[PDB]
Amino acid sequence: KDLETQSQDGTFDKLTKKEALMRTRELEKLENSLGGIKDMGGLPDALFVIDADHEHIAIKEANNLGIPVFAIVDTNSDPDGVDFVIPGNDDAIRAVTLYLGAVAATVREGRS
Amino acid sequence: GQKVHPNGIRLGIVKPWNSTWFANTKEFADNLDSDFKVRQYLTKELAKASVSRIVIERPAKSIRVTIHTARPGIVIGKKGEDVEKLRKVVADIAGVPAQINIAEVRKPELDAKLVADSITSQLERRVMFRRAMKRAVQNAMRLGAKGIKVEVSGRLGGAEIARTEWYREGRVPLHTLRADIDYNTSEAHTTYGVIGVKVWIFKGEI
RNA sequence: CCCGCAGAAGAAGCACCGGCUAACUCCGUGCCAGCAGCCGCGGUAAUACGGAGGGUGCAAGCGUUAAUCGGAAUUACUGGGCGUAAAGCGCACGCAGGCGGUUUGUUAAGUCAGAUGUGAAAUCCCCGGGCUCAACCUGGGAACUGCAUCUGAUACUGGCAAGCUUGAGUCUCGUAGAGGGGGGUAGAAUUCCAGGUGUAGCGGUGAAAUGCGUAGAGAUCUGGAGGAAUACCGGUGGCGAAGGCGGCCCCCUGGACGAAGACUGACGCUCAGGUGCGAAAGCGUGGGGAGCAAACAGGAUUAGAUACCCUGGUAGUCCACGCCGUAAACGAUGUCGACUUGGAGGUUGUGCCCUUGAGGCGUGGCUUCCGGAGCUAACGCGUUAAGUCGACCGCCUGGGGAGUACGGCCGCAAGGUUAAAACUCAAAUGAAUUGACGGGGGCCCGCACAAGCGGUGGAGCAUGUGGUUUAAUUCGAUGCAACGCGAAGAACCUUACCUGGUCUUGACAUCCACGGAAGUUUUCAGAGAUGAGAAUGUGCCUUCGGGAACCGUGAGACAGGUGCUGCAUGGCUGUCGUCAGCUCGUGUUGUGAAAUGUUGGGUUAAGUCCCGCAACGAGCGCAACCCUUAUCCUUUGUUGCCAGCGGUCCGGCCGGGAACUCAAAGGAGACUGCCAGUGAUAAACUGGAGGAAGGUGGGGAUGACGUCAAGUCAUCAUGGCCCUUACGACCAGGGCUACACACGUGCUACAAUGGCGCAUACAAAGAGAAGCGACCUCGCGAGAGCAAGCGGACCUCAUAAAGUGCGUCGUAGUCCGGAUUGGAGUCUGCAACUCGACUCCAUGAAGUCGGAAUCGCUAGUAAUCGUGGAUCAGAAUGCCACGGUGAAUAC
Repeated sequence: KDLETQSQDGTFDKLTKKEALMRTRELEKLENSLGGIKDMGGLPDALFVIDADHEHIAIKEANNLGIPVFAIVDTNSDPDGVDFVIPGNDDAIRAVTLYLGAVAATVREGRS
Repeated sequence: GQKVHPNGIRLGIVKPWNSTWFANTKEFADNLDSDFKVRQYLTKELAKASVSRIVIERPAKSIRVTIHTARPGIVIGKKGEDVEKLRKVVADIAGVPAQINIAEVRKPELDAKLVADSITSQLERRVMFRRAMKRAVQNAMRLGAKGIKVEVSGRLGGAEIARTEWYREGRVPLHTLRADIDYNTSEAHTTYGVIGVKVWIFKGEI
């Protein structure tokens, strides 16, 4: 949250450009992976996922603090740990944006 | 057994000297023991005021002294009269008139020596070292000090083969010249042998 | 049993107190004494030994030893095991024995319910009761887990009778197969032997020799004789109970698998003992004998080499018939059977669709690797289990002793088989983790090697160490990481040692008393320490009968020690190593020791950087921030400077100037910032550009966690212990410098890109007041006399040397080399003998480029030249700094 703000109006250039550059990458580096959680805070209430294997680290973790998961397991994966096992395909794209599109609907109602 | 005196190579970069005066080849040595003579004086007489460093400056051949200690009162007693007894004795073995100025150490548990001091007494009176050691470390840690590293040599605990403990917190960048790292020893010569204390404190930033 | 009398009065110990296991300190002793059930204590600071205090427990007892059970689920019926820990027979047929599919009837053995008798009493248990309670006695009940009989119940099990088909087995038909025995047989090679040819080697080894060959080998061709083995096919292929089984052909013969049916109708599963089989080596009788080859022979290798290597070579292996019966006879996994998610091959039958085209879809046998649940100590097993059960057998019960002895059985024999005990040790094992190591592997680095340059070791000399001698040749360091080291400097001093002379509350400190200033000056005996004297001063505050100073005597607490212990310490140091690593938190995996992170693809000087990845972060490190060197700018211009101009005794000597050198503070500048290529669009490497400098520009400081119980108790501090009319103190002379020896570290050499003389050029940095010391003067010179000047960009040290030019020298032990000695002198300093430095003259050795072995160095470095400094009165070729000249080589 530091870097993300500093780079565009805040603290980004009180140093040498290439050196001040290094923090920029860290900002993107932080943006690249951790970016999607910034807002989250605390801990989840649900952990929808697209696959079970490719993210096998989720199930063994998410089902460890109990956060309810929602997994589209291919006919290749292992549903064991997943809460609401949804048969389907991971390896597609028109299918997955349907799933997202499927979840996209009622998530838009929940807000209340 | 090879690290340079961390206060050493910082003289001029950060740390100002403990003596500030001038001389020439004739008297330079002559000055050294005398000012060492007063250092020998106060160090013996002022355990109980918790002295950290004494600053010597020779102005126009009329010595000036500063006492870096915890209790500006307890060195002077009441009305400050007591230090007058301390003022003139100083000059005598020095040779020139002396006004003896004094500086109160604000974060008592932050100067190395005083911290290293406290350890000695607690360790000097048969009290468990770790119960104080890590208590000592944790102390200035939350009083605000980026890093602390104490180290005790000796035959700790009334042992029979010597070894060394230590401890570390925060940062103690002993290669960064830019840093401020207070440092002092204050050995402990208890009933059983002599045991040492080294403390590194990254008190400052530049 | 009851009552009265007397008084606190007649009555408290034993073990242990390190963990086990309740309860600890002190002293004594020093691997002694001793303790002890176990594990273990005892090396001068023992909670464990002996005493002491105190504590803990139990109590008229307490402990010790002995004995049984427990703990021990280490004999496991309850309630153990067997892939590797102890342990599945090597394998098979199979009698006794155990166990047995499914249906109905029956019987009533087992089983089961009720009853009956007997199950002696006391004892054990339950409610009581009786001795004041208790123990003890005792009433009544329960129980005495049982046995026999009567009466039944009939599920399950058994007997018996009758079935049934899944289990099991027979037949019909094919299919594959190194299954087994016998009897032929073919090609290739091996050696042999006879001919032809033809000629000096052949064979062999790390390199050789043994051996074979001019009575002609080896080579090549032709041919014959033999013996044993079957290339290629050949394959984590096949076949067999297991051992094991391989060219082709034929005869004899076992097992397996599949089809659609047929048929008996539980005929089963296993099995101590028993019978049979059963690699290799070996035994016996008799055949064979090419190759291989125990044993042995010879040659080598080695320190030795009854081996590893080489040339040969007997038995043996090969065949027949007997024998032996053991093997890591090992998927280290008993046999039979049921069941329990998948994936991919292989091999061999068979059904169907399209063989419509190497196919596609089923259904069976056997087999190979990886894997899930689950299981196991983990490692791994995983539908062919080590999973889930059931039947039967074998086998285990610490290690060694010992698979042995004894006896039995077997054997021609070697031996096999069945198989103890005493005694002895508290361990022996298994799997797995972290490191370390490897004459294991891969990758990467450093003057580590290689390529060069120059030294070492040979010589003399200076210096340090071992050895040796000594009155003493102090003490310490003494693999790299001691050895020109502590020592940045021993004639005296230093000095710690030696002989002799002496002192002892003292040479140095605090504290007490008196006489008395402190100090000043001076003689004799004496090596000196001291002893014995002779004069002068009488001084600061007045409590003033004294101060406070300072000298002496006197008294005692003490003082003093460079005395032993760096293995009781602190502090400081070397070092692996400027090596790039070392760790932690949080989370995850694992029962756990731990792991991951920190690995990997690349990349770098670097766990530096990017990416990926059960990791995300962090600390200490690397780098950076500090010094200095390289280019440039702003201020200032002296004691330093001299450009353009005046004067010039042309020399910054004088005005004078403020540009340049330079001096010094403060800024700039190098960041892979720009360009191209290569590269995973990444980091990054490569080359160019500008630039003084280009890839951490050069050099330095800064040395991680730890290792070495590495140094040092003598710099210092220091617990201990230690000595104290001395291991402490003061003095003189001596040693620390000794010299049959040996080593390390340097200096100068052996010469001609060099020595010598004359002329002559260019440096840096530094040092200076009981100091550095011009000018001038005398001496061959070392230096002496006088002596401005400078605590210092101004004075002095101070004259750089190699260089350069000119003449000279002629390969010599020479004008090389300069030691050793001779006399003769100078300075320092009380003092130059032991033992200084330098100068004059004479003297002129060894030595001619140095064995094995060996060290340093990657550019202004090596090499070579000279200068200053510290240490110090005096004393460098040692150490530390400075500038000059100026390379070779890295594939």
